[PDB]
Amino acid sequence: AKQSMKAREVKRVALADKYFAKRAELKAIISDVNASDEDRWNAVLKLQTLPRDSSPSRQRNRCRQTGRPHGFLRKFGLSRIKVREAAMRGEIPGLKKASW
Amino acid sequence: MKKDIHPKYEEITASCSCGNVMKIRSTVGHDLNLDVCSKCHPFFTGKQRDVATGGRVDRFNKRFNIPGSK
Repeated sequence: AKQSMKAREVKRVALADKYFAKRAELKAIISDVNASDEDRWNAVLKLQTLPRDSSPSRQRNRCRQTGRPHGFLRKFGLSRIKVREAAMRGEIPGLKKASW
Repeated sequence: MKKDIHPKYEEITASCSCGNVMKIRSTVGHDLNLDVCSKCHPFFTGKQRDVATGGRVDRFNKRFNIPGSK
């Protein structure tokens, strides 16, 4: 994809780790799971506007070589079209044609 | 009232005091008085905080100690 789409993906994940690993449990304690009779103490609801583009949900994984935005395979870290080219040369170890 | 216009009027006259049990009376049917709407919805019901049906045992702060040896 465009070099900007590859650039967007790096900034989202670097901030996902920075903010959202920390601010996951502001979500967890205060809003969802353990808000149950511990109230919903209304800090978080205000807070989370500057985090907006750092949600772990607002990433789609999408290929750490070619940057294809679809068809990904998280089992390898690659995607359809390019994965097979590596499998063809035998650089994905143990991988070969499937017969049953 | 010629004789051959045949009413069923012995039956229609008969059995004349009917109960609330037998045939409801005119003392039943105004009872649900008026047709009611209340526009103070849930979350207008003073609920600024919400909680699910059931599961209310053991509520305290424990920060995610739920895995059995992860």
